Amino acid sequence: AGSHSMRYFSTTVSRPGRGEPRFIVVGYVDDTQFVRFDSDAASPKMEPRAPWMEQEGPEYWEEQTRRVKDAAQTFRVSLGNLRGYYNQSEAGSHTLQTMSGCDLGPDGRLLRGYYQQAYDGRDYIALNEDLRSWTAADEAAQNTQRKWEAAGVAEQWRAYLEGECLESLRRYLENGKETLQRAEPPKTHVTHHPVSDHEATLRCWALGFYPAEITLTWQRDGEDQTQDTELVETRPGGDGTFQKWGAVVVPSGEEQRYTCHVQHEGLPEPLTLRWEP
Amino acid sequence: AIQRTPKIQVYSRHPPENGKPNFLNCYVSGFHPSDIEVDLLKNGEKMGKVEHSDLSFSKDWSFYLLYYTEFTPNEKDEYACRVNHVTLSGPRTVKWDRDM
Ligand SMILES: CCCCCCCCCCCCCCCC(=O)OC[C@H](O)CO
Ligand SMILES: [Zn+2]
Ligand SMILES: [Zn+2]
Ligand SMILES: [Zn+2]
Ligand SMILES: [Zn+2]
Repeated sequence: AGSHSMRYFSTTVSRPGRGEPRFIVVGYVDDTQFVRFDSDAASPKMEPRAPWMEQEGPEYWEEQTRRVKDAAQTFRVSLGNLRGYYNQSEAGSHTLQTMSGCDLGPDGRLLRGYYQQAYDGRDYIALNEDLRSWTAADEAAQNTQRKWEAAGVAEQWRAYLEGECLESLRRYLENGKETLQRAEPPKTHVTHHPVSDHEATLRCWALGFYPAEITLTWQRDGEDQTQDTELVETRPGGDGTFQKWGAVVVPSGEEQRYTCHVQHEGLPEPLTLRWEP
Repeated sequence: AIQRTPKIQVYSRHPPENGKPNFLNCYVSGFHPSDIEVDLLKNGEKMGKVEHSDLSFSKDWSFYLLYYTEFTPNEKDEYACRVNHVTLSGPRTVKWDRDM
């Protein structure tokens, strides 16, 4: 694809009286997971979660493990700091989430770099697109913004996001190319289920596609019935592919006035489908 | 803390055919906080050997997980997913519909 992304998603959850916060981090290239770390594992280390990662040598894994353990210590400190900023009890569990990573554009340059955090599921602080400034979501986060502005944190992220982040992403794209660079088109079909003598559910299916981005819309007389359509969230197959469907309930005699339109990267041309009894 | 209720989808990996081995999936998403209980059920009973994906989250910070296990569907058996989360009044049970 012309553009690609790499993301790390970390979750840190405190558990008062039950030891140190649990720390999980997962890495994705596009919609494909490639690594994990779980602080509650027997011997916690960064681990491959895609077969093409297995070729990285042991020093790669040691360095990634060092980095995630360092991050975990800082996030446990942050949890403490934020508990203070929000004047919260030591009795309750809280959650710190971070997202970081880079988008590679077709010119080979950084399309967008990210570093942002959420506290208890709400925006806390985010690196801005210029990678030189911060957005704080509230007054408490301004405490953090001031400290990070003084410590030159943004520049450190800028250097990573424009340098090693992209260098790593390029390497993963090469090592994993047979699967990461393959757009798998959806297998599609329409099913039909009477709900009465007079009406039926038309369900348009898209199966086995990669990446996850897809559009699935039911048409009648050439416009979209977004309001009369049950459209489920795109969901994983569990085999690295994704699935989705959209359904309408229609009068039996109007069934052939309905078409499902499907667009996806792996399709040469958009599909227009119908109930074909 | 902003809390969010889990969405639940129960489905098979491949189109279900009686007698053919397959995978039963329960995809939970859109929830916060991350603590959650998910069981796959065969005729009301908890199935063993259920695995799950590594905890991840979406753009709005809400979490998602896939729970899954091998199954071979047939006419006899009923399958479901039961989910419990702090946002729920009690566990939510969603039955497997072979057409959804
Ligand atoms: C960051 C979202 C989740 C956080 C969980 C922590 C592990 C993520 C980094 C993985 C190690 C490989 C990349 C190392 C990133 C890194 O080097 O830090 C940047 C700048 O260097 C800051 O100074
Ligand atoms: Zn590409
Ligand atoms: Zn104030
Ligand atoms: Zn149907
Ligand atoms: Zn009638």
